[PDB]
Amino acid sequence: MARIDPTKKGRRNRFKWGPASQQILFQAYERQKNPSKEERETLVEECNRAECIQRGVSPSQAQGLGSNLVTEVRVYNWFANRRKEEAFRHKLAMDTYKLN
Repeated sequence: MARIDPTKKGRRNRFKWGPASQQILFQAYERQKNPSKEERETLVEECNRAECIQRGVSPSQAQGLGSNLVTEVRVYNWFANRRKEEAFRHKLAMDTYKLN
């Protein structure tokens, strides 16, 4: 009984970002720090491109990644990590370790 059922989302295991993908995330940070539109929408594409290459998946089906599909909510998540990585510690101010 009880069962494991999805909460919402967070750090899914099957999902990875990826090496090139880290570069992608950083080179979003290069441009824009308040994720407005094109930026992010771009970012998902940019990323999907970089991810599909790791699998030799067709560009016109880069989302075929499937298992590790960089959907919007993932990118939304990472920026919403970064600003929370502030917000937590920004409120506590005694919690440099144990995840700011």
